[PDB]
Amino acid sequence: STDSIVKASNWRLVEVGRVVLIKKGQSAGKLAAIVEIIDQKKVLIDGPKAGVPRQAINLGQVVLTPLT
Amino acid sequence: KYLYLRAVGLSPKKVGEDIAKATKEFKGIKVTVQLKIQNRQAAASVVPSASSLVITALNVKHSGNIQLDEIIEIARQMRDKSFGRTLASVTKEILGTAQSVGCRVDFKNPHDIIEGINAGEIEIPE
Amino acid sequence: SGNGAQGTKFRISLGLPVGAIMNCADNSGARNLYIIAVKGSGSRLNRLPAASLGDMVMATVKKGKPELRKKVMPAIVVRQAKSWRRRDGVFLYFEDNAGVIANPKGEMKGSAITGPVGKECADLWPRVASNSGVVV
Amino acid sequence: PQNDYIERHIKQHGKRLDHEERKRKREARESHKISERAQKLTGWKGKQFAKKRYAEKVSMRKKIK
Amino acid sequence: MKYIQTEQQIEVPEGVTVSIKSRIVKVVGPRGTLTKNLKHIDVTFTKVNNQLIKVAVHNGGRKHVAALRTVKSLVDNMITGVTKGYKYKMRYVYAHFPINVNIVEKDGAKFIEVRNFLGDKKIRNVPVRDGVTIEFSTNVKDEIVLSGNSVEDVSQNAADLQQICRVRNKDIRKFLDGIYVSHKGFITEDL
Amino acid sequence: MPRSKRSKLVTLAQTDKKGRENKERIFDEVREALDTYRYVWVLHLDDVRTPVLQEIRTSWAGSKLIMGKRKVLQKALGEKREEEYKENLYQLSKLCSGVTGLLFTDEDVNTVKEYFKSYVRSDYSRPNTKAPLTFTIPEGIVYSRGGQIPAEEDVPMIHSLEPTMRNKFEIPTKIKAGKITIDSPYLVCTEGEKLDVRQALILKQFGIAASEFKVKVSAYYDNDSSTVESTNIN
Amino acid sequence: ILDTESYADAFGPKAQRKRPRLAASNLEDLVKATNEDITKYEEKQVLDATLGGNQEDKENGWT
Amino acid sequence: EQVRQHIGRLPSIDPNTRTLLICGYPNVGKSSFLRCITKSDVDVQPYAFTTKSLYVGHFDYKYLRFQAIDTPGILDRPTEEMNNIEMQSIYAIAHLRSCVLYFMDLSEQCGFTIEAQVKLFHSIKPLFANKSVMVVINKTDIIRPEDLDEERAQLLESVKEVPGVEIMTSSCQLEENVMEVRNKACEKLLASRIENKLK
Amino acid sequence: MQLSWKDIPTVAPANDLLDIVLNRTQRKTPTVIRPGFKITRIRAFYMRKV
RNA sequence: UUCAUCUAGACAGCCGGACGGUGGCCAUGGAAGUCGGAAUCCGCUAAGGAGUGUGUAACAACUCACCGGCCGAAUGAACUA
RNA sequence: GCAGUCAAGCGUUCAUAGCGACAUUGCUUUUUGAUUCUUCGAUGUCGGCUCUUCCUAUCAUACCGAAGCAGAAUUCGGUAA
Repeated sequence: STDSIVKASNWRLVEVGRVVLIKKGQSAGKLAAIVEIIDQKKVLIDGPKAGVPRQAINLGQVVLTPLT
Repeated sequence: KYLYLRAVGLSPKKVGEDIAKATKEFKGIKVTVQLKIQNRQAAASVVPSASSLVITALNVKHSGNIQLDEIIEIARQMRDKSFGRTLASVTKEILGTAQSVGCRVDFKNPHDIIEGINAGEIEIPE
Repeated sequence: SGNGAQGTKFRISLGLPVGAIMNCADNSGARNLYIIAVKGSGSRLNRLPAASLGDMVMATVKKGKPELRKKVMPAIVVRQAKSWRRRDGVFLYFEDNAGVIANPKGEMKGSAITGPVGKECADLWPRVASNSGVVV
Repeated sequence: PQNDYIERHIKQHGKRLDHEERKRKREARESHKISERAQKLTGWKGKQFAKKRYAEKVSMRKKIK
Repeated sequence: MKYIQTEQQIEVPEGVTVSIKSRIVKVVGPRGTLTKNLKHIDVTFTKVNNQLIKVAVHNGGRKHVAALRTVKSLVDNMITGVTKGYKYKMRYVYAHFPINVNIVEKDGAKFIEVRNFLGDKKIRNVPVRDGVTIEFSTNVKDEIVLSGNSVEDVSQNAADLQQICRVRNKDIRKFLDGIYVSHKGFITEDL
Repeated sequence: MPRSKRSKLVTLAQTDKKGRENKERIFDEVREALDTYRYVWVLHLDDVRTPVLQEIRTSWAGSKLIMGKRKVLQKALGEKREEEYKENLYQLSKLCSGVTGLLFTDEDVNTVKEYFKSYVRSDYSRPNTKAPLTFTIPEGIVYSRGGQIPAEEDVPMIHSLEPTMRNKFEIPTKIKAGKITIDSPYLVCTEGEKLDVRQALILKQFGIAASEFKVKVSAYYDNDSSTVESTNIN
Repeated sequence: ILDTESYADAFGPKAQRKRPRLAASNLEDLVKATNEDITKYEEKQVLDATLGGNQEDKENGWT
Repeated sequence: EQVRQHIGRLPSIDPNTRTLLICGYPNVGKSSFLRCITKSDVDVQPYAFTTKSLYVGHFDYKYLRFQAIDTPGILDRPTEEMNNIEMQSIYAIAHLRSCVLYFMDLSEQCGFTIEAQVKLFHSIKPLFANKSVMVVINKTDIIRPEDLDEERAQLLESVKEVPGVEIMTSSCQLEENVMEVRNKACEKLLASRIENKLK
Repeated sequence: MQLSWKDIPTVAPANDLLDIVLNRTQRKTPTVIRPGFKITRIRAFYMRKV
């Protein structure tokens, strides 16, 4: 009846297998899977079913989506 | 119980005129002495100490020329209350004390008798 | 107030600016005193330090006994020709303005005072009240 | 009072009950206060603070060496 | 360098229930309840377990990670106050004038009233903070006990007595008088 | 390392850090002693006053007692068979359990075991052990022994010890004319108490050595027989 | 004198001057020297009392 | 700076007012002559120099103000080998026009045999060639002059040979006796001062 | 005063006294002149410092 | 950047040891590592200064430097921008 | 100020080719508060009466901190116009 309750914000995580949404560039509006983490701001994404070439891209260029 | 003092060369007025006997075998050399009180009367005794025995082997200053026959003797008076496997160790404490005092043993500085023993140049009865 | 003064002193109209000759009321041998300074006076720019009844001044004996002149001793004003107010309302004045020689702790050099002494000064200085045959 | 009456007072009555801890805390804070002075003392007081710190550091170094 | 993720662990005991929503922490246990507003620190909590809570900062600088251990320790002090409870004991000492420390209700509130401090005719009023209990030990002469669920309140009110009796314009090597914290402890002692 | 860091406080003392070579020397001395002497006991001396250790070390001369880091001794004897030094020796490095000493010797096993059964000297009632007594500090002027010799036989406690009595010992002490004084009797511990740190620091402060010390000896390695006998005299 | 004994040796926390460096031979010469000093000092006070009453004017506080 | 700090603490000894020094060994155990005959704090515990400077107290006798001075103590050495601490006592004795009170402890406690204290008295006799001197035998509540040895009493009667010197018994634990000692010391002092003044 | 000497002023160390008096000069005297001033003003400035 | 330390256990903490000649010599009211002047060695050691400071009238006690137990993995110093 | 000294550092290639912070030493009227009670070319005309404001580098008043600061007083320092 008396347990600890902590409201955890359920942040999308930059993780291998997180799929992103490239909002600008030649790949606008195409999905892409995060393949490796490069650093805090840049990752390597890959979107082969949507026509996205494997590339290293800033995290400010894509939008994390809830799908993993 | 026992009360120890060094300031020689509880009923204060009585023991002073009773411990003179134990001292003054020492010609004004400062020596540690003890007291063995039974109920209210003490008995005087002179405790074997390195510095006090080194002096009798000779303000003021000490130059000594003590011969090593007596340094081993002074060490031999202290074996029971020292941490020495050999009399070489105990005579090495005595040579350290002598170097502290300022004398010389067998006409040279007491410290070279330390490495004299260490080099085997000096040997100690045991 | 000053040294040896008993309690507070209320305002009375200032009668004696610096440079004012005032009579010597006591019998110390001085015949008149010359105010060179006034104790307790504030520092207003062009305002001369002024003295009133009951106030301690610094005065030189200008005329009188030669054993007392050429010296600057404290004095306590005991009379005044400037009409001042008494709280039981009456404005009063004396016919002359006079003082007595006092050491800085309040004691009278003289052994008596001649002529009247204002009660505002007798009350404030016990050694004045104790040496004054006539008060008010 | 006539002769070393403050040692006599410390012997006979001690020091204030927080003296050890308040002194220790002031000593511990002195390291922060040195930085604060060196970053906030302005002008001539700051110049003197810097110079005396340099002199104290060189004396500490010479003491070591 | 920005640490990718730095964490601290707030261990909750058996009887304590803590509620944290939007960095407002409520801690409830046997001795009552405490609440603290942590909205000035950008810090993230997580219930890893009913007996453990993880507090973490993502992508933090050297000044921002300095606030994790503070937050963890503040929640820990809450937990210890709500289980063990904090008990500050102050001893007032005097040389000639006996300090008279009483508890008086002034205007619906509670006050420590210090009298005769070095013969002062002034009466020194120290308000009692809420949740702090001021008790006078009888077993020891001249000692005050402060207790409460919050270390912050108890320690602040104790220091308020410590400072209300500061000796002014006297040589504090000779004038030893005042109210001093003697011992900071827990109410229980031993669990 | 980036700024705002604790300043290392150094002082100007004589003695220096020993370093790696001292551990190498202990390692090699243990090795040579293993080659020379026959019986190697492991001695537990977790909290031992140095005069006691030196008396034990000089209550025999033809043997050797080696201390040092526990890990370096377990290394010298060897952690396991793959790294040991003599046949079946790793059963000793598994038996080094704290402040450990190695007693290389040729004395007969019966002599050593009876000596370490029967040797005892008093020590301070070190913390975290069952209290061997109960002393209540009397009310009034506290003396050096706290009443364990009578008041006329003892001297008053130094006034300079009162801050420790009041802060580190939590004893409610006063200074009355330069003498530490408690208004009511204060008990420090009871017989059977699992001592805390401050109880055992109080007991040491009054020179209360009611407890006793003896060497806790576990198994010994017989060199030539190449086996270890799990003696255990706690 | 500062070459033999310094200010720090003369007085202070690190003072070493423990005996008077010019102690008299015996007590009685010290006593007669003291009597002469006291007689000289008190005669000096007497003769200077012939110059003053300005000290007594300080009792009456004028200048 | 060190001189100023120290010189500002020194007592206010007036050489000319009625004074009486407390020589010998008055401070034994809990007792001390200066704590008992006047308001003043003087350290006591039996070691050779428990006070390193002159301590002053004051009292009133017959509506007159007296000062009493505790001297740090003297050893029986020659003058060429006495230190500053006991030069203080010797200078205090030699300068201050006082009534010297020389204390001996017939008990064991001071650390001196009786003849040692008497030989010290015979050493500092010439300082007394001008004052009035009194001998005060203390701690008689813990010693027995009835069983005082004949050679001890033969030396004690031998100190009265010195002109102007008279002994007394005393005990600091009875205030009446210390007030008696102080009273007669004061009376001798007023006698000498009055003989001077009416001359 | 002839029987006591409590009232001696605090006598600072040499470098402390140096700081005290030099800083009193730098505070209790004006500290700005320009080389374009009359040489009389420059002189008066520095004579006042001294 | 350079150098150094580190599962032969690093840095920080508690806890323990911190000894024996020895209260070394001289000094003096006292001076025992710690008011001072000069020595500054030996033994036993895992380590422990003829003592880093608080302390005592002297001692006592505490302390560090130095070892060791617990813990477990990186840390310290000087420099440069 | 001049002339030295030392050397943290610098140069570097050679640390003796040289620079060089801090620190320090010699010079300035006699070691016992006596004198040294002691004056020596401003090529300058600015200065007072009234009256206002600003500066802080604070004399006082306010509050603090450090001192042998017992008290009283004082000294040094901080915020402060």
